[PDB]
Amino acid sequence: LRDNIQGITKPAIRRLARRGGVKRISGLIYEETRGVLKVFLENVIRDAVTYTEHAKRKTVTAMDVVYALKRQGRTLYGFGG
Amino acid sequence: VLRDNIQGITKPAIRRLARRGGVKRISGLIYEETRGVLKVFLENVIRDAVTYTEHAKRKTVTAMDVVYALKRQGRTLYGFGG
Amino acid sequence: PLSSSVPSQKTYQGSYGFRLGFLHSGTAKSVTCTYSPALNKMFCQLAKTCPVQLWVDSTPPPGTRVRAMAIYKQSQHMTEVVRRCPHHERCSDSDGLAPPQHLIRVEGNLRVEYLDDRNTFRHSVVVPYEPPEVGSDCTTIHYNYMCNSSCMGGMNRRPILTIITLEDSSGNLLGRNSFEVRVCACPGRDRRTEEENLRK
Amino acid sequence: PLSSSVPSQKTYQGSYGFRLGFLHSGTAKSVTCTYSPALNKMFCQLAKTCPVQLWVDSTPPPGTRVRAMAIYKQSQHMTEVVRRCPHHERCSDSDGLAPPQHLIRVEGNLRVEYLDDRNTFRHSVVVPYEPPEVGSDCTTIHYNYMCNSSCMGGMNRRPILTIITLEDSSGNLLGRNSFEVRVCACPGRDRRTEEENLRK
Amino acid sequence: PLSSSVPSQKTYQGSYGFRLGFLHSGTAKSVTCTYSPALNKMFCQLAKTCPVQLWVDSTPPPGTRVRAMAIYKQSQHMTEVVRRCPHHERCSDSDGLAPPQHLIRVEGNLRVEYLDDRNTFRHSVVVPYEPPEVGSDCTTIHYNYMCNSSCMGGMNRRPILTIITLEDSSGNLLGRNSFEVRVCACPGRDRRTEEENLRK
Amino acid sequence: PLSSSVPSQKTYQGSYGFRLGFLHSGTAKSVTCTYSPALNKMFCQLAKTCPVQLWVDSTPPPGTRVRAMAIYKQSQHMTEVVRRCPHHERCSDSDGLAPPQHLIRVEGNLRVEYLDDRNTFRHSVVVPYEPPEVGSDCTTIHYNYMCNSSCMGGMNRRPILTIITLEDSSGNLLGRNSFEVRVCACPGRDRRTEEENLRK
Amino acid sequence: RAKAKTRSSRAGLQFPVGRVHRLLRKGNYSERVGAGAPVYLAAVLEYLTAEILELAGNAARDNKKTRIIPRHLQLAIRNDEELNKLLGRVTIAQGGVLPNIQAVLLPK
Amino acid sequence: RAKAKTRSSRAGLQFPVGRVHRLLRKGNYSERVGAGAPVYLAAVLEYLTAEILELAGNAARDNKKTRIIPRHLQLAIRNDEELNKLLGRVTIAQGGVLPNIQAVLLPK
Amino acid sequence: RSRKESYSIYVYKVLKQVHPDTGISSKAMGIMNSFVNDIFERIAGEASRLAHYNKRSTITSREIQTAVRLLLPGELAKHAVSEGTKAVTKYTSA
Amino acid sequence: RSRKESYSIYVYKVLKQVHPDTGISSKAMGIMNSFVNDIFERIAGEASRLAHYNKRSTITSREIQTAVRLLLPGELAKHAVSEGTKAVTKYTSA
Amino acid sequence: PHRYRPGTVALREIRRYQKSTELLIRKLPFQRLVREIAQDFKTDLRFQSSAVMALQEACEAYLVGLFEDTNLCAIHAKRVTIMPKDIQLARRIRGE
Amino acid sequence: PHRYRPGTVALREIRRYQKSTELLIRKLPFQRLVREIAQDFKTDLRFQSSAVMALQEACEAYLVGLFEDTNLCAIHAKRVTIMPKDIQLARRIRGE
DNA sequence: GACATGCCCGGGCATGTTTGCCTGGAGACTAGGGAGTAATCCCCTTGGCGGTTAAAACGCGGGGGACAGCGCGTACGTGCGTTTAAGCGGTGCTAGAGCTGTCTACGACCAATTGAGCGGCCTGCAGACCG
DNA sequence: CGGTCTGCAGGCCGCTCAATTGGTCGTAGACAGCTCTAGCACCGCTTAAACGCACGTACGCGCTGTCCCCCGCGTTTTAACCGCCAAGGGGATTACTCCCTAGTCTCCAGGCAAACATGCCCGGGCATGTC
Repeated sequence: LRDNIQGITKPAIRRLARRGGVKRISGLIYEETRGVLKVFLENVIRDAVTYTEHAKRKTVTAMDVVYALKRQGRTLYGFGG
Repeated sequence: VLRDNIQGITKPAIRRLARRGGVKRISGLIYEETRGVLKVFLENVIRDAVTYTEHAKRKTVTAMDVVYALKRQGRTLYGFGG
Repeated sequence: PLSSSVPSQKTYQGSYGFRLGFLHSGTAKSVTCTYSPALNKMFCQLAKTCPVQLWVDSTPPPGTRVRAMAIYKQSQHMTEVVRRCPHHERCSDSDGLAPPQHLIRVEGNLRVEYLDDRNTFRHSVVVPYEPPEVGSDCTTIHYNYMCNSSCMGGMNRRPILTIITLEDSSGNLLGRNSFEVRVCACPGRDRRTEEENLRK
Repeated sequence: PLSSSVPSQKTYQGSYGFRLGFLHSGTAKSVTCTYSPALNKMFCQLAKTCPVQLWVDSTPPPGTRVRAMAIYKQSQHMTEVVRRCPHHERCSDSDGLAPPQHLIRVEGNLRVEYLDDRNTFRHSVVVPYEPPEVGSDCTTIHYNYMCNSSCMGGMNRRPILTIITLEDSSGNLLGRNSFEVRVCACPGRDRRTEEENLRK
Repeated sequence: PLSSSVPSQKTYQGSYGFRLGFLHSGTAKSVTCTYSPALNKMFCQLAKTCPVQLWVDSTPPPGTRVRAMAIYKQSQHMTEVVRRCPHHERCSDSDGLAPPQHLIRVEGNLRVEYLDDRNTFRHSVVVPYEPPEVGSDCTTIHYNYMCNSSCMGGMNRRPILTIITLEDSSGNLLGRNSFEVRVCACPGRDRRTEEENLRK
Repeated sequence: PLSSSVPSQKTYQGSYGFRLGFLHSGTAKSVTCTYSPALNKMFCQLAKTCPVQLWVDSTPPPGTRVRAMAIYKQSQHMTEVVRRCPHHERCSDSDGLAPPQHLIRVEGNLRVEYLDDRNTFRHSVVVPYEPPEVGSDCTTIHYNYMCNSSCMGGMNRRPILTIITLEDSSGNLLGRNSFEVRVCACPGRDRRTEEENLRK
Repeated sequence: RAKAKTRSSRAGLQFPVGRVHRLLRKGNYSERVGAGAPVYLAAVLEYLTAEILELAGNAARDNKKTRIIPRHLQLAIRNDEELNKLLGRVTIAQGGVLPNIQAVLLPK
Repeated sequence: RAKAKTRSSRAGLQFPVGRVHRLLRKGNYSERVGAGAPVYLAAVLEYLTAEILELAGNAARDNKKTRIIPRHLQLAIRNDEELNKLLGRVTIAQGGVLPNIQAVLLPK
Repeated sequence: RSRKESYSIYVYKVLKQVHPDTGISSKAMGIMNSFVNDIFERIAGEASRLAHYNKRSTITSREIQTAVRLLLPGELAKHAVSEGTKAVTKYTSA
Repeated sequence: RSRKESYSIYVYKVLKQVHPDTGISSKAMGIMNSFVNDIFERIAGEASRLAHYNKRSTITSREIQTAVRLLLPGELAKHAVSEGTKAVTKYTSA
Repeated sequence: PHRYRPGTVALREIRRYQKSTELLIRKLPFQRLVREIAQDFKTDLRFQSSAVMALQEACEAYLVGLFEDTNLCAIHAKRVTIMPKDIQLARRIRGE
Repeated sequence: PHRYRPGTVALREIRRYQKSTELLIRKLPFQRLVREIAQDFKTDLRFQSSAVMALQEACEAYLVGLFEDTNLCAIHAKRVTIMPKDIQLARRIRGE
């Protein structure tokens, strides 16, 4: 797979900022946002995979994601806990 | 506050602290805002430390009581034991 | 209504060797009366001629009489009086000798008598006995049955036994026989059906 | 016995648009009651519920009554009074409201009346009329027929017409309708049989 | 209500060799009455004919009578009086001889008597004893059970024993026998089930 | 016994927008009361709590009352008074407020009144109306049904409709709704069965 | 051999005491668990549970809905200051956000 | 019995395997502890210890000291962004701070 | 199914005692289950450390009571302490 | 007096491997003792949860190895893993 | 003609997106992004459907909170338009 | 004569205090402040000297870090003087 | 002979009770932990006096902060056109989840050896005597 | 002044106590293999909402100018902190003895789900009447 980072479209970024109360957006925000999002998402993935590898599975489950998030100060409710 | 205990944190002392943080120039309103922030920090740490001391039923607060109280607020202190 | 008692049905040949015989009629669609030895059963139509043969080893004394009476074959119904159904009891078919409610009649005999027993409430028909004619070993009585076995309020599809008694002047018992009776429409069809089912 | 007259069977909707309706019951072998539009004929079991719907274009006055009567369909028999057969007439099945001899009863209704007509000798059953609730289009009366069409001495396999008449509080004719009736043990089998014979 | 006592169920053949017998009816799903020697149990439908045979080695004196009474089989219910349920007690099904509340009736017999025991509160039915016909070996009484075993407020699904007593003209005990009874909708199915369970 | 009239079952929301509501209970084995919106039908166990909600668009005047009455759903049985069966009528289960014969009771309310209507012979239970408690959109009445739908002599497997009427202090109609009721041992099994048969 | 009393019933609680007794005693929280400890904790959990549900039920009624949904839990937790500390960093599926619009952004 | 030898000597470690084994068996970390477990852990702690001490020794030398003091630990840790991250929430007694000045503050 | 013991029953009963008319969505119930586990782990974890710090082997109501104060804001803490006090007080008294 | 433990001897030995000529002050030694204890607690705590989630009862070198990777930055992790690997490998051969 | 004045649509969008609860990122693209990242560490890794949703909700929550803080930073500079500097400042203050 | 401008020795102070390690607050005032706070929770409590020293170091570290973020916020507003609202912003971003 | 009409047995559904499996509580016995008391003595608190930096105060001057204005661009809004996501469906297999069996491992205990601390003995440094 | 021996301070050798190591025994947790099923992965077709791109206009951001006050640095004055010292007792710590609680093991009752037993209604076949 390639370039799906662009799949986070400019309107999607608008809608997220809108939920955060943002009224007006400069064009460079789109590129900056994608970089930030990627790092956050990657770090969570890496931990969740590390758990999956410890269990010696080949499939990630929601609980791996929950643990991966949790330790970063991100307790998540609704997917089990 | 008793005899002006919070004012015991003097204006020059506040200056010196901000200097380490790279602060070049300071507005006069800063001093009271700093004192408020400092008191909250102390109140929270002291309260938890006392809670540990009471649980042990001791009557003197020891360094370990402080170290634990700090730790759980997301801040770990080295050198005072622990 | 119900009777206070049940007439005996036991076969009793007596001092005269009394026994019953029946004609060798076929099983065609247009037949009015036919008998089955395999079932000891007569199949006949309403109001048609039913020949019953009286056989004996020796001749009973003069004044001997022959009586026919009907009872239900199933033991729980035995105390009910066999009679005509309320329809045939009301209809205008009396011959001038038989009471309207009697199931069994005798035709061709002027010396017939019909009894409604004051103590048992049973109906019966009686005629004098006569010894056989030249060329016969038996005496023939022609009965008529005046309701179908299926008549509701009457026999109500319940099988009946005709009891034939040979009797003296006082009504004491000289001999007794019995046969099952089905009064129907189509005796030939019905006899063949019951006789075919005897192999099933 | 025989009546002095024949009731008129002619359909007459009158001022109130009087009509009859019947339920869309199927033809399962022993369905208690079923109706055939092709024959204008009801098929029903003895003593069972027979729903007949009364339809009107406007509500008749209070004190209006609904009467039911039966006549034979064949013109040779139209003068005979349709009544119960002698068996069902004698049996002890009166509900405390109906006379023993009446063919048609109405169930459920405490205000029913039974008439033996002094002039015509005809039996009939009557109830007060009641209107439906404002969003329902018809009133249902539940009749019972107390003999089978095959009852000997009674209907004797002869078909009958039930005649329904709407009347005022004095008995004057406000409307009239009719339908053929067969009373039998297997209304579904028989309805299919007669609807099949309509092609033969 | 509850009785002051429980009737003895102990078998006692006495001076006359009194025993019971039953007919060899099949286990067709809804046969009206059938008996199981393996269980000593009768299976029958409500109000239907239940033939019970009486066997004796010698004929009891004239004036001897036969009585039937019902008790619950389970020891915890033996003190309750077996009676009809409040529904079948109110129904208008009396034959002109039996009281409304009695569970057991005898059909056919005009000389039947019904007793409600002033001391024990137990119901029972009695008839005169009759000897067999000349070539028969036993006498048949036809009982009817007037509630299902399942009747709520009555037997309430609890099994019962019918106790039969041979008695003199004054009620003195000449012999005693008993059998379990189930009054149900499908006596053949139920008998096969209880006989199959005997292998489980 | 029978009734001289039939209560109106027609839905009428009236000036106050009257409607019924029911709890969202499931269909598990251990359910005591459950309601089907697809059938407009309540399934419940005998004598268990059956909550019925009353919903309105505006509040009725003080002195308004709420009445419940049962009728048979089938039109031929509509004139029979729905009552408890003879067994449950005799059993000692009255709460000190409800007569022994009434099918429907209200629990928890001291202002309850039970009516045996002198002119129609109908049973009904009545309580005062109250507006919802603070924080609620509806008012809940707790009913109990005191016989199973299958009780012989009583409902006898016939479906019933409970009619609920909002009425003034004189008894004049303000609003009306109805729902079908089945009283049974396993409400969840039965509800799922009828909801599955809705696709057949 | 007297007839038993379930331990939650004996305390007056809804939460099942016997479960907590097992749970505290595993996951290696301690070497030993004292008999009053599970009782105390069950009550605490029960209290906090009730407070959330109470607030969420009000939040559901404000939207005139008969059923509590994740959004109602979110509103309860953020409107209550103390819950917004205890659960401050919790993420809730389909929680949404409070309708916070800064005054400087409003039209003028 | 045979001539014994120390577990740390067998592993070539300076840190005491026996102490680590005892510690892992307590703290209520687990019901059971495997033989290689303390061995692996001791090596890790020893490795990280070496990294800090090496950088701190360099820092001490730049200040012409022949002895490590808390200040030299502080500087050494911050000068390696890996350790800075690992210890990103640690306060060092007498650690001081880094001599960082923002360019916008310098005169012109 | 072979899955962990949820708290759904008791959560539902607690709601009924507070808002008797209301119901719960599957996702709301799942959230409450995660919530209970979270608070449980915190208290049990801190109570563990209290015993460890004090070299003592047994968790008692006190370790929980202390942990409750450390974890909960003061307002919630006092109410929770009152309830925990009563439950234990009653249980030992009865 | 009662008995106590610290890592001071081993810290001192390690320092002489990287800087044979350099001493360490007790204030610095205090920091190092706190550092060792902190890292120890983290690894032991995380390894405990790994066993817990996978329902094992026994901590092995694998749980420690995985915990190390979750705790340490990547560069330090690679070297730490290599040393732990050798230590266990050699210890097994020894 | 008619056109809405710039910002008047934005305020209505702010209300709508704050009020609703659905996911703002199109699901299939997000799933591809997850895999595009994960592959760099390990090929052939399978994912549970639920796990992907868990990741997405955490991401949207993270970005939404980030934007609110970013918004305050721009407000503090008395701008209304947000700039990359505002994002960087907020993150840096949180030690990211 | 010779003297510097407003805003010169302040910069030399930054260099000096960033370089040293000792406390910048006075000892006895701090002790009283600790006890005067502590007595609110419980009277008559005693303290080890090391306990007070621990509190001082934690407090100085906390404030100094806060001033760094505050300074960045002032730079973001393109000021040089720090304002109370600069502190408030940083604290709020950090979830306080 | 063909068809028309009724009852019994079989099949299916409707309606209620008994049996089986899992979980929680109650009772009894064994070992350690916790609690209480006595004693020892170190550390904390309190108080004193002297020395001196640090803090507090006031003045003067300059830079920074603030407010207002103007210009041009970047963003927002809307229209028309294009693409892919979502929805629903179909097909194939890998891995997850659970069970059963067996072994090697770790826990536990006792015995032995080395390390650390303390006591006693020896060596170096400082002091005294001899050459 | 130079060389040799004795006492005190520091280091070394032996003993005591504790910790670590080695070896033996016991019981189970973990590893391994196997089986069954669910969910995930991959592909297709259709419908429409969302996304892309272009054009027009305006509000915003950016840069500049001008004004005033607040903050910085300096010098002088006052206050409190810091340093070292001394005394008293409370509290913490250590050791010793006694009682209760929790853990572990065995047994009984209750709660929840599935299967069987029994009643009621319709269809098929056989039995019997009509044409």
